[PDB]
Amino acid sequence: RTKPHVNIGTIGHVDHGKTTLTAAITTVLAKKGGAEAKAYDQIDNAPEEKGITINTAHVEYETENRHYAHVDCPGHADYVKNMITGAAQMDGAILVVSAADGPMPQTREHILLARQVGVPYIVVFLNKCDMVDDEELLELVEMEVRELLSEYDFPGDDIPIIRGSALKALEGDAEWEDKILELMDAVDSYIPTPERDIDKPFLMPIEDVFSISGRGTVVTGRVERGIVKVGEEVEIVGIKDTQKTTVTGVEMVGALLRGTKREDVERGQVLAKPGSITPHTKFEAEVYVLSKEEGGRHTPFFNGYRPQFYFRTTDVTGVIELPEGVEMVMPGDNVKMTVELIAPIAMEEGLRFAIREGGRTVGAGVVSKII
Ligand SMILES: Nc1nc2c(ncn2[C@@H]2O[C@H](COP(=O)(O)OP(=O)(O)O)[C@@H](O)[C@H]2O)c(=O)[nH]1
Ligand SMILES: [Mg+2]
Repeated sequence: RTKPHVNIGTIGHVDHGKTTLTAAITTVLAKKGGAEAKAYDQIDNAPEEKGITINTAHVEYETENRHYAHVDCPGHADYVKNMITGAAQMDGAILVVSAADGPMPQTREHILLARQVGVPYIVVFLNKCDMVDDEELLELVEMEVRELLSEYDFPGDDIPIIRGSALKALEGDAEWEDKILELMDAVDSYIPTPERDIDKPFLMPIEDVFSISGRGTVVTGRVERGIVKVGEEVEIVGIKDTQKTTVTGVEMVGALLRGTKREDVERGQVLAKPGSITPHTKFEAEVYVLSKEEGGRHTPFFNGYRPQFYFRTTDVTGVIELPEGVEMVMPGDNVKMTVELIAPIAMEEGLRFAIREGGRTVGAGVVSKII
């Protein structure tokens, strides 16, 4: 009964048909009993998720094979923040491109950002083909998309591209609805089933550290991923030198560490399966800077800026370095930056983090490269 799960969403330039396509998928699959149909205005007027406000619409649907959690956002800003903060992280993305307009810079930005934040697969719905009649023009637009995808390491020659009309399929023209079913067919067969968080190496951020007579040292947290059992040896990674310990028991999630004293463990470091995650100070990251109206910051970022980077449980100060030719980053903009932290942190590609000054959040980011 329960089907494999896949997180997806519609990326692309504004007004190329992201929200219409989302409505068309649910409306068409409702005819196969695979979804509850959602209207265009439900998805367009998206709810708010959150220390950063993001407008994200959530629809659900099923093919006969899989269950999809689908994410759609109103504006470009929401897509930058959703893909960075990982509010609803995706194992694949449906790239919507207008056949009349062709690829635009937000198409470029969403592909670059999708590659940098860890979106592993891409399917292309070439939309609004009811407005175009020249087939040579469609062939060229498709070539531009494939080359644009290859420019950012996606397999442009292998990625499925379906020409369709989200609107005409929404209004119920059966021949256009078939291109929706071919999109989902392409999604079922091209986007692989994600690995389970519990198949991955074990990882638990440390929040508190107690010492109760009769239980030694207790460490509390939330298992990010993986699984830990009784008597397993785990490493403590981040901030200090890495050290080993055995898990006496899990009490619920308080982990009793067999032979670690209380001052040898602190908030900020993580429990991990030995040799699975390592400490680092230097990394590159895709960062979004909060705009003025978001309570972020009314002055720009700059090279040498030294804010705190909140990784999982604690703040860690670090110095900022912006791309070549960039000196200031305005509020509301995003950028890729190099960061050198004061102290090492258990770090991996895809780790989210907030950027704060004192108490306030001025940015958000994803680790995209380790150094
Ligand atoms: N003719 C045509 N119009 C479309 C199609 N898809 C979307 N539109 C129109 O494009 C406009 C904006 O589309 P929208 O779904 O808001 O794109 P989004 O901003 O990327 O989510 C709307 O007024 C739609 O009616 C299509 O396949 N064909
Ligand atoms: Mg829309």
